[PDB]
Amino acid sequence: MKRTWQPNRRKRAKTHGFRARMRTPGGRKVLKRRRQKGRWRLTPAVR
Amino acid sequence: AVKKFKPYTPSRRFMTVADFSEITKTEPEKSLVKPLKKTGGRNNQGRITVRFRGGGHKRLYRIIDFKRWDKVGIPAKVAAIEYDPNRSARIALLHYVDGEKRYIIAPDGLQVGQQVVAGPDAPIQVGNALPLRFIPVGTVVHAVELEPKKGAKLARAAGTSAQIQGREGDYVILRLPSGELRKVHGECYATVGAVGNADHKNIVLGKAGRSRWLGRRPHVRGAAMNPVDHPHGGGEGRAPRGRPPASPWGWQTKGLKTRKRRKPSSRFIIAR
RNA sequence: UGGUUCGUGGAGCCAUGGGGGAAUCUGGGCGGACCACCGCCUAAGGCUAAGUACUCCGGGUGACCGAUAGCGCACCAGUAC
RNA sequence: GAGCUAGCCCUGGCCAGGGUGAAGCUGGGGUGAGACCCAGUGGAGGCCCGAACCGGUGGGGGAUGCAAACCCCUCGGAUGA
RNA sequence: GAAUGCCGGCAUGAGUAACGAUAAAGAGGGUGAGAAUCCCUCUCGCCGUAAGCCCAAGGGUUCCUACGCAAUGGUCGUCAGCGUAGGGUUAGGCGGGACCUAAGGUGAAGCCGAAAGGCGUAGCCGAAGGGCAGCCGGUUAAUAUUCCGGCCCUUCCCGCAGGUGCGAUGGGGGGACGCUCUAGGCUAGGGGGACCGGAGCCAUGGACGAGCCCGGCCAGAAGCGCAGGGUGGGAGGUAGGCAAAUCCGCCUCCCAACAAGCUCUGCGUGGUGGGGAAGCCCGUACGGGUGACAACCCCCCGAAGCCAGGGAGCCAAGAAAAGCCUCUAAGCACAACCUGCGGGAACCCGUACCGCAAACCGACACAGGUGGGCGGGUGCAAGAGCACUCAGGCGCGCGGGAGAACCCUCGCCAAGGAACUCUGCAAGUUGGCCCCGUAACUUCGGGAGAAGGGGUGCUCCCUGGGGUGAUGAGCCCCGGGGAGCCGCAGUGAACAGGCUCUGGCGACUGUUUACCAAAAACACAGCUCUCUGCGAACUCGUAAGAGGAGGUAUAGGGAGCGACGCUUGCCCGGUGCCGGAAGGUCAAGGGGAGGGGUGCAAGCCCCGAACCGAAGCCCCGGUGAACGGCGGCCGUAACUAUAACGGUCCUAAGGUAGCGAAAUUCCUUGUCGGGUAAGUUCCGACCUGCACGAAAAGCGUAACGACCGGAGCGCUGUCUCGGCGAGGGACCCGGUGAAAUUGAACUGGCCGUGAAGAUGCGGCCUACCCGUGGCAGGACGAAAAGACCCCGUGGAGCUUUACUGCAGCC
RNA sequence: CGAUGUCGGCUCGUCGCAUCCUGGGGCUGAAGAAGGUCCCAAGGGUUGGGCUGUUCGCCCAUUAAAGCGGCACGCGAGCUG
RNA sequence: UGGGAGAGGGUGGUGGAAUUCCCGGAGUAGCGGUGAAAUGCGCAGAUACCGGGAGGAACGCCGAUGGCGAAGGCAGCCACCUGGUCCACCCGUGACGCUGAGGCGCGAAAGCGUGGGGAGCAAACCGGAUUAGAUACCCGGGUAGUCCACGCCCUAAACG
Ligand SMILES: [Mg+2]
Ligand SMILES: [Mg+2]
Ligand SMILES: [Mg+2]
Ligand SMILES: [Mg+2]
Ligand SMILES: [Mg+2]
Ligand SMILES: [Mg+2]
Ligand SMILES: [Mg+2]
Ligand SMILES: [Mg+2]
Ligand SMILES: [Mg+2]
Ligand SMILES: [Mg+2]
Ligand SMILES: [Mg+2]
Ligand SMILES: [Mg+2]
Ligand SMILES: [Mg+2]
Ligand SMILES: [Mg+2]
Ligand SMILES: [Mg+2]
Ligand SMILES: [Mg+2]
Ligand SMILES: [Mg+2]
Ligand SMILES: [Mg+2]
Ligand SMILES: [Mg+2]
Ligand SMILES: [Mg+2]
Ligand SMILES: [Mg+2]
Ligand SMILES: [Mg+2]
Ligand SMILES: [Mg+2]
Ligand SMILES: [Mg+2]
Ligand SMILES: [Mg+2]
Ligand SMILES: [Mg+2]
Ligand SMILES: [Mg+2]
Ligand SMILES: [Mg+2]
Ligand SMILES: [Mg+2]
Ligand SMILES: [Mg+2]
Ligand SMILES: [Mg+2]
Ligand SMILES: [Mg+2]
Ligand SMILES: [Mg+2]
Ligand SMILES: [Mg+2]
Ligand SMILES: [Mg+2]
Ligand SMILES: [Mg+2]
Ligand SMILES: [Mg+2]
Ligand SMILES: [Mg+2]
Ligand SMILES: [Mg+2]
Ligand SMILES: [Mg+2]
Ligand SMILES: [Mg+2]
Ligand SMILES: [Mg+2]
Ligand SMILES: [Mg+2]
Ligand SMILES: [Mg+2]
Ligand SMILES: [Mg+2]
Ligand SMILES: [Mg+2]
Ligand SMILES: [Mg+2]
Ligand SMILES: [Mg+2]
Ligand SMILES: [Mg+2]
Ligand SMILES: [Mg+2]
Ligand SMILES: [Mg+2]
Ligand SMILES: [Mg+2]
Ligand SMILES: [Mg+2]
Ligand SMILES: [Mg+2]
Ligand SMILES: [Mg+2]
Ligand SMILES: [Mg+2]
Ligand SMILES: [Mg+2]
Ligand SMILES: [Mg+2]
Ligand SMILES: [Mg+2]
Ligand SMILES: [Mg+2]
Ligand SMILES: [Mg+2]
Ligand SMILES: [Mg+2]
Ligand SMILES: [Mg+2]
Ligand SMILES: [Mg+2]
Ligand SMILES: [Mg+2]
Ligand SMILES: [Mg+2]
Ligand SMILES: [Mg+2]
Ligand SMILES: [Mg+2]
Ligand SMILES: [Mg+2]
Ligand SMILES: [Mg+2]
Ligand SMILES: [Mg+2]
Ligand SMILES: [Mg+2]
Ligand SMILES: [Mg+2]
Ligand SMILES: [Mg+2]
Ligand SMILES: [Mg+2]
Ligand SMILES: [Mg+2]
Ligand SMILES: [Mg+2]
Ligand SMILES: [Mg+2]
Ligand SMILES: [Mg+2]
Ligand SMILES: [Mg+2]
Ligand SMILES: [Mg+2]
Ligand SMILES: [Mg+2]
Ligand SMILES: [Mg+2]
Ligand SMILES: [Mg+2]
Ligand SMILES: [Mg+2]
Ligand SMILES: [Mg+2]
Ligand SMILES: [Mg+2]
Ligand SMILES: [Mg+2]
Ligand SMILES: [Mg+2]
Ligand SMILES: [Mg+2]
Ligand SMILES: [Mg+2]
Ligand SMILES: [Mg+2]
Ligand SMILES: [Mg+2]
Ligand SMILES: [Mg+2]
Ligand SMILES: [Mg+2]
Ligand SMILES: [Mg+2]
Ligand SMILES: [Mg+2]
Ligand SMILES: [Mg+2]
Ligand SMILES: [Mg+2]
Ligand SMILES: [Mg+2]
Ligand SMILES: [Mg+2]
Ligand SMILES: [Mg+2]
Ligand SMILES: [Mg+2]
Ligand SMILES: [Mg+2]
Ligand SMILES: [Mg+2]
Ligand SMILES: [Mg+2]
Ligand SMILES: [Mg+2]
Ligand SMILES: [Mg+2]
Ligand SMILES: [Mg+2]
Ligand SMILES: [Mg+2]
Ligand SMILES: [Mg+2]
Ligand SMILES: [Mg+2]
Ligand SMILES: [Mg+2]
Ligand SMILES: [Mg+2]
Ligand SMILES: [Mg+2]
Ligand SMILES: [Mg+2]
Ligand SMILES: [Mg+2]
Ligand SMILES: [Mg+2]
Ligand SMILES: [Mg+2]
Ligand SMILES: [Mg+2]
Ligand SMILES: [Mg+2]
Ligand SMILES: [Mg+2]
Ligand SMILES: [Mg+2]
Ligand SMILES: [Mg+2]
Ligand SMILES: [Mg+2]
Ligand SMILES: [Mg+2]
Ligand SMILES: [Mg+2]
Ligand SMILES: [Mg+2]
Ligand SMILES: [Mg+2]
Ligand SMILES: [Mg+2]
Ligand SMILES: [Mg+2]
Ligand SMILES: [Mg+2]
Ligand SMILES: [Mg+2]
Ligand SMILES: [Mg+2]
Ligand SMILES: [Mg+2]
Ligand SMILES: [Mg+2]
Ligand SMILES: [Mg+2]
Ligand SMILES: [Mg+2]
Ligand SMILES: [Mg+2]
Ligand SMILES: [Mg+2]
Ligand SMILES: [Mg+2]
Ligand SMILES: [Mg+2]
Ligand SMILES: [Mg+2]
Ligand SMILES: [Mg+2]
Ligand SMILES: [Mg+2]
Ligand SMILES: [Mg+2]
Ligand SMILES: [Mg+2]
Ligand SMILES: [Mg+2]
Ligand SMILES: [Mg+2]
Ligand SMILES: [Mg+2]
Ligand SMILES: [Mg+2]
Ligand SMILES: [Mg+2]
Ligand SMILES: [Mg+2]
Ligand SMILES: [Mg+2]
Ligand SMILES: [Mg+2]
Ligand SMILES: [Mg+2]
Ligand SMILES: [Mg+2]
Ligand SMILES: [Mg+2]
Ligand SMILES: [Mg+2]
Ligand SMILES: [Mg+2]
Ligand SMILES: [Mg+2]
Ligand SMILES: [Mg+2]
Ligand SMILES: [Mg+2]
Ligand SMILES: [Mg+2]
Ligand SMILES: [Mg+2]
Ligand SMILES: [Mg+2]
Ligand SMILES: [Mg+2]
Ligand SMILES: [Mg+2]
Ligand SMILES: [Mg+2]
Ligand SMILES: [Mg+2]
Ligand SMILES: [Mg+2]
Ligand SMILES: [Mg+2]
Ligand SMILES: [Mg+2]
Ligand SMILES: [Mg+2]
Ligand SMILES: [Mg+2]
Ligand SMILES: [Mg+2]
Ligand SMILES: [Mg+2]
Ligand SMILES: [Mg+2]
Ligand SMILES: [Mg+2]
Ligand SMILES: [Mg+2]
Ligand SMILES: [Mg+2]
Ligand SMILES: [Mg+2]
Ligand SMILES: [Mg+2]
Ligand SMILES: [Mg+2]
Ligand SMILES: [Mg+2]
Ligand SMILES: [Mg+2]
Ligand SMILES: [Mg+2]
Ligand SMILES: [Mg+2]
Ligand SMILES: [Mg+2]
Ligand SMILES: [Mg+2]
Ligand SMILES: [Mg+2]
Ligand SMILES: [Mg+2]
Ligand SMILES: [Mg+2]
Ligand SMILES: [Mg+2]
Ligand SMILES: [Mg+2]
Ligand SMILES: [Mg+2]
Ligand SMILES: [Mg+2]
Ligand SMILES: [Mg+2]
Ligand SMILES: [Mg+2]
Ligand SMILES: [Mg+2]
Ligand SMILES: [Mg+2]
Ligand SMILES: [Mg+2]
Ligand SMILES: [Mg+2]
Ligand SMILES: [Mg+2]
Ligand SMILES: [Mg+2]
Ligand SMILES: [Mg+2]
Ligand SMILES: [Mg+2]
Ligand SMILES: [Mg+2]
Ligand SMILES: [Mg+2]
Ligand SMILES: [Mg+2]
Repeated sequence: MKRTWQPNRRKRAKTHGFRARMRTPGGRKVLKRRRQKGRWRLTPAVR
Repeated sequence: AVKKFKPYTPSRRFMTVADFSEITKTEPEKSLVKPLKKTGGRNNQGRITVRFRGGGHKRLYRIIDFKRWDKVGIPAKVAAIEYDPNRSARIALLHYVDGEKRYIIAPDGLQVGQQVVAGPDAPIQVGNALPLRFIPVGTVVHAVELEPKKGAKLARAAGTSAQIQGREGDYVILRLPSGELRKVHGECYATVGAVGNADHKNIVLGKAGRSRWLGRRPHVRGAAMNPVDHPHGGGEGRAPRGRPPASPWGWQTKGLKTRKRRKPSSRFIIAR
């Protein structure tokens, strides 16, 4: 039956992506934590 | 004049629609329509604030003149009477002799072809708008401003009518359609006639869905709820009200007044 | 109302949100309600190193560990997944 | 976190083929005028039978399964909430 | 050495279950070290509104080719969607952007918020919506509406030629719109053909024949033709479209009433361009040559597609903005714009491949899930249904045997038909179309496919209607009558209701517990109560703001009941709510009688009684479709019996109508009657209502119901009572190969014993060692630190006249 | 209580006897036939239905009889539910 | 043809007295009510008086043994629409007439459906008296109804 992950490159970039991290003051602290962690991808890779 | 139905489905046993006999024009004036935002009850936060709305037929909004001191002295020929979906009344299309076209809402007993005019010096005759200080006392009247130049607030629904019962000084005394008696300022315009489509309140919708076409969604009783959802909720078995009967938000709904008590309007209000 | 050891207590001192509302040295605050005496300071403008805290980084040392230990990673790890 | 799910807003799409035959028209009958009654036309409906589509009634299978909700027979709606 | 301990490693089950749809396989020949599994040929089966093509999302090299087989592939592998390497994706016209706007998002002005931030007109962003210029073939191993060939277009920019007051992000028109049903004419698509073109073939009894088989097209400017859509033309007057207008709008006379005229599409024809089967011959895996100088004609069916903004009807009354046209404003009128021609200019991204699936979402080459378009033919009345089958694609990536029990999915059955059982659960009967015929009841619609019947194929003859063609032949759609033929059987296969009587609940269609409940629960039209005069009440928010609503008492919110019919009685003492400018009490505040502490005193600082002090509560009334409530004991009537009647206690009042052993009845299988041979259920009654009862409604009610109960008819493997048969497993062999569980094990019965249910203790009995197919009594068998019970001064959810606070309101 | 699945039905039995029938016997208020009561005796047998979830029970029609109990109120890694 | 009377009917409009309620002033210790009392209303300022406002229903005197209509029935006034009827002139048609099974229409009051309206009265209902008891008569409250529009019902001591 219809499972949970039904992917969409529009929705993935507009929700999790970098320009929508940096609206929100919570979301800037996301990238701050991932930089301080040292992640190789601060945002989810869409194409 | 209300048109009924043979019972050839179960819903068509009781369903009544209106006659649409006064309607002369089936399609609205292009320069006077603009789209209704359907809202769904949902405010600018996205939250429901009025429950059980949505799903309606799509509507274009008809721009109504509720002012009519805009165009004092300039008479207008009644060109069409139309259906407005956004209101219980019909609407009347006016061709002014300018060639400004406006909608007004339709009184009882307008004809197409006839002439109306606003004015302090207009004839006291159906469709004309005067100040309230110039209409003779005892006329029924509609489209009534509450405070002057703020536009028509009072007696707008289908069939409704207010009656002038006096003057007192600057102020005149209206029997409102609630039966409230109220002092309204004399320079507030008002438009004589009762409102037509007075057979609106005999429409029996017939089935569930005709509520839904108007965007009235299903209404859920609080007795069918659970006690997080509603005061009336819960109870193994059916439940009497258990408590004084109550809104979802806690306050009583058999008797409790909530006219705000220190309101400055209440010095203008005689009875209720 | 908050701060101070001070939780209304005999409750001062310091900062205050609301109301009333002075004076310029014979003027004002304070010394734990208050008053007198005796004393101590001069509010309602601001600036000021050093002595103090920390360790992303460099260095030295260890009755610290030695690949299930030591950082999560000694190894292209915040990776694969 | 509303890419599952619930509700709403904007913009598009889909519903094979059959039945029944409301109103209203036209002719006729009727009357002072009517209501009304026959045909014929008409094509209404949260109407009927039934695929796509949406479901999930009863039974059987499955039970470390094809499947962390499935499969077969059967069944409900299918121009509308 | 133990913590159902952590990490790792390896064992047991065990060569056990399984190898992922029962759509199906067999042989011959090649390669190869090795073939059931790779390639080729023949035969067979499966899909064929797909299991076949084309888009979009998602995926991201999986595409093609060459060399390979360690691992991936549920076996094998020479193969591959795998490893290595190389190649492959070409656009002014397709999709998206240098165009526009929708919900929404953002947001200069401005509003708000301790900070972070929250709103917000214009503007900007925002697309499967609007706008816009490309059709047909050919090449590659792999791309093409992208390259090539033919034909045809759109923007710009610069020139000349001819016309005109040109001219804006500004005004106006337009764009521009619903649902259902439709007319006319086309096209797509398909059927037939003696006509046309074809390699060929007479087979096995007959046929050289209007024989059999294949194919008889596609695109195409201008110009015609045929359908069809949009549109009035002048003259004045004008204060409205926030400046101005000749435009638009509104008046007033004149010619049309039409598409006559203008344009604008669609469809035929069209210069010319291209394609071209079956069969045969081959050398690849895939394609080529010939057949061909190919023919490329005529009828019929015909769309849901086109003309498109068509027409009619209906209520629930059906986006915006730009492109486009028109109108003026500054500016300009050596400009600028329009039409024609020529020359020049035309960017950025995607394009391979899978795409109902082995490449997307499900950890897997997973029987699940995934939006749009084409989806042929014949028959069954129609259809996207069902059966077979064109093109095309498959035989589902373990096989070979055997022919036990047992399981799954099928088929049949003597005699009996529900005796089975909680229950006809399941399975069977019925089944499509045509024609007779059809009851109570009813809201007059229904009930109705009621029920129950008859027909159903084929041949010949006669015969009536339409559509296309000329009224005619043919071709197609419909019928009627008569005479016959065959079989057990004529919707001869597949798809296709079992029916009736009766009660309960809910009026009805609908909705829900994704993943054990589809119901009598929710919702529903409809009824009532109550609030709300608009900066409304209510809701979200600290606020700003927003919904309500761009609504205005025929409207909006809240509560209950829940179509409809007949009805909704009594109690206002307590609680709620509503109305009372009196009175009791009531905080801050006012007020200071009087008293206190200090001073040598002026003073400074304290308490502090009368009295004035709101809401609220007390108090006075009202209020039931507000919360709720609606009795007990005695006696009495010409036979018992019973009580119409009376006496009495208490209450605020003491259950009215109507129902009643009920979804309510403990006693209870109450007691009568009906059904049955027999009826704790069912139906109809009585009332002794433990403990119905009027909007948490009362009593009924046609129709409706995958709801719940009773009964009968038809029919049957449900049963008496089983039997046989088929296939997929089970069993044997070859290939791959798990699992939970496991203290170790050399693991028998009885009678006792033991922590009270012993393979292990005692006595006796029995018993060589080891497997395989089976059955489940035991190992207090597995799985889950029992979910029922209790405990813990454990936790959450919910309630209230528990306590204490807070938002809110006064 | 780091789990001993609870009623009733089906299937399958097996055991006890304090025996329902059948067999042997004593007493009888045993004339005969049929009975009553007690003793011996388990080898075998111990029906099909209506009602109800029922066990039990009540009826229908038979029978030689329509027996009572145990085996975790036998029996759910056997089934139903 | 020319006149006459009439509450004959339908529609629209309008005038005054009185009852009730609300507001303002003044004003006291009681008002209603009955056979008599009581319930009830009233120092929270009632009844009795004056002034203003709203609302509904019925129209005193004229007015009666009167008029009109087929019956039911019809009463302030104004206008519109309309039926019936009577007299006079004797002008026209020329027997065109009477009754009337069915049918059709009208049809007080009460009652019913939808909406409106509701001042007074008033079934049911609630109190207070009478009585042995009162589900009645009397008294104080009070809902349908009585009123309007539309659609039903179709009755009677519809009686001369
Ligand atoms: Mg518009
Ligand atoms: Mg917003
Ligand atoms: Mg937001
Ligand atoms: Mg509801
Ligand atoms: Mg509930
Ligand atoms: Mg919640
Ligand atoms: Mg609550
Ligand atoms: Mg409750
Ligand atoms: Mg209950
Ligand atoms: Mg403190
Ligand atoms: Mg403090
Ligand atoms: Mg303390
Ligand atoms: Mg302190
Ligand atoms: Mg201060
Ligand atoms: Mg201050
Ligand atoms: Mg101080
Ligand atoms: Mg000090
Ligand atoms: Mg001090
Ligand atoms: Mg001191
Ligand atoms: Mg000091
Ligand atoms: Mg200073
Ligand atoms: Mg360092
Ligand atoms: Mg060491
Ligand atoms: Mg480590
Ligand atoms: Mg090591
Ligand atoms: Mg580590
Ligand atoms: Mg969603
Ligand atoms: Mg259809
Ligand atoms: Mg008809
Ligand atoms: Mg139809
Ligand atoms: Mg339907
Ligand atoms: Mg159906
Ligand atoms: Mg489709
Ligand atoms: Mg779905
Ligand atoms: Mg569902
Ligand atoms: Mg199912
Ligand atoms: Mg199941
Ligand atoms: Mg179905
Ligand atoms: Mg059905
Ligand atoms: Mg130990
Ligand atoms: Mg260990
Ligand atoms: Mg381990
Ligand atoms: Mg092993
Ligand atoms: Mg083996
Ligand atoms: Mg084994
Ligand atoms: Mg085995
Ligand atoms: Mg096996
Ligand atoms: Mg060889
Ligand atoms: Mg797309
Ligand atoms: Mg893509
Ligand atoms: Mg993938
Ligand atoms: Mg790769
Ligand atoms: Mg190769
Ligand atoms: Mg391999
Ligand atoms: Mg290698
Ligand atoms: Mg392999
Ligand atoms: Mg696999
Ligand atoms: Mg090889
Ligand atoms: Mg490949
Ligand atoms: Mg490869
Ligand atoms: Mg550019
Ligand atoms: Mg550019
Ligand atoms: Mg743009
Ligand atoms: Mg834009
Ligand atoms: Mg914002
Ligand atoms: Mg800021
Ligand atoms: Mg906005
Ligand atoms: Mg677009
Ligand atoms: Mg588009
Ligand atoms: Mg394009
Ligand atoms: Mg092509
Ligand atoms: Mg390709
Ligand atoms: Mg080209
Ligand atoms: Mg111009
Ligand atoms: Mg425009
Ligand atoms: Mg415009
Ligand atoms: Mg054709
Ligand atoms: Mg030929
Ligand atoms: Mg031969
Ligand atoms: Mg052909
Ligand atoms: Mg063609
Ligand atoms: Mg052509
Ligand atoms: Mg004109
Ligand atoms: Mg102007
Ligand atoms: Mg015409
Ligand atoms: Mg042409
Ligand atoms: Mg060829
Ligand atoms: Mg060929
Ligand atoms: Mg149209
Ligand atoms: Mg714009
Ligand atoms: Mg491409
Ligand atoms: Mg491609
Ligand atoms: Mg598809
Ligand atoms: Mg997959
Ligand atoms: Mg899965
Ligand atoms: Mg995969
Ligand atoms: Mg596979
Ligand atoms: Mg799959
Ligand atoms: Mg399926
Ligand atoms: Mg699908
Ligand atoms: Mg087709
Ligand atoms: Mg077909
Ligand atoms: Mg046939
Ligand atoms: Mg056919
Ligand atoms: Mg058919
Ligand atoms: Mg189709
Ligand atoms: Mg099919
Ligand atoms: Mg084939
Ligand atoms: Mg397989
Ligand atoms: Mg046979
Ligand atoms: Mg049989
Ligand atoms: Mg037989
Ligand atoms: Mg039989
Ligand atoms: Mg039985
Ligand atoms: Mg039985
Ligand atoms: Mg039954
Ligand atoms: Mg069944
Ligand atoms: Mg049959
Ligand atoms: Mg029935
Ligand atoms: Mg019928
Ligand atoms: Mg039949
Ligand atoms: Mg035959
Ligand atoms: Mg034709
Ligand atoms: Mg013809
Ligand atoms: Mg026959
Ligand atoms: Mg069938
Ligand atoms: Mg019952
Ligand atoms: Mg229902
Ligand atoms: Mg009912
Ligand atoms: Mg239905
Ligand atoms: Mg249903
Ligand atoms: Mg469920
Ligand atoms: Mg679940
Ligand atoms: Mg279910
Ligand atoms: Mg009702
Ligand atoms: Mg109503
Ligand atoms: Mg708030
Ligand atoms: Mg607002
Ligand atoms: Mg608004
Ligand atoms: Mg309301
Ligand atoms: Mg409401
Ligand atoms: Mg209810
Ligand atoms: Mg009910
Ligand atoms: Mg009825
Ligand atoms: Mg009641
Ligand atoms: Mg009460
Ligand atoms: Mg009360
Ligand atoms: Mg009271
Ligand atoms: Mg009060
Ligand atoms: Mg005080
Ligand atoms: Mg004081
Ligand atoms: Mg004081
Ligand atoms: Mg007070
Ligand atoms: Mg007696
Ligand atoms: Mg008594
Ligand atoms: Mg009573
Ligand atoms: Mg009974
Ligand atoms: Mg009997
Ligand atoms: Mg009997
Ligand atoms: Mg009985
Ligand atoms: Mg009964
Ligand atoms: Mg009873
Ligand atoms: Mg009871
Ligand atoms: Mg009840
Ligand atoms: Mg009750
Ligand atoms: Mg009630
Ligand atoms: Mg009932
Ligand atoms: Mg019923
Ligand atoms: Mg029924
Ligand atoms: Mg059987
Ligand atoms: Mg068998
Ligand atoms: Mg077999
Ligand atoms: Mg093997
Ligand atoms: Mg033992
Ligand atoms: Mg032993
Ligand atoms: Mg031992
Ligand atoms: Mg064994
Ligand atoms: Mg065992
Ligand atoms: Mg087994
Ligand atoms: Mg066991
Ligand atoms: Mg266990
Ligand atoms: Mg435990
Ligand atoms: Mg539980
Ligand atoms: Mg405790
Ligand atoms: Mg606790
Ligand atoms: Mg507060
Ligand atoms: Mg236990
Ligand atoms: Mg254990
Ligand atoms: Mg014995
Ligand atoms: Mg014996
Ligand atoms: Mg004997
Ligand atoms: Mg004897
Ligand atoms: Mg004897
Ligand atoms: Mg029976
Ligand atoms: Mg039974
Ligand atoms: Mg028992
Ligand atoms: Mg036994
Ligand atoms: Mg026991
Ligand atoms: Mg047991
Ligand atoms: Mg059991
Ligand atoms: Mg069950
Ligand atoms: Mg159960
Ligand atoms: Mg004469
Ligand atoms: Mg004669
Ligand atoms: Mg009457
Ligand atoms: Mg009456
Ligand atoms: Mg009435
Ligand atoms: Mg009275
Ligand atoms: Mg009275
Ligand atoms: Mg009389």
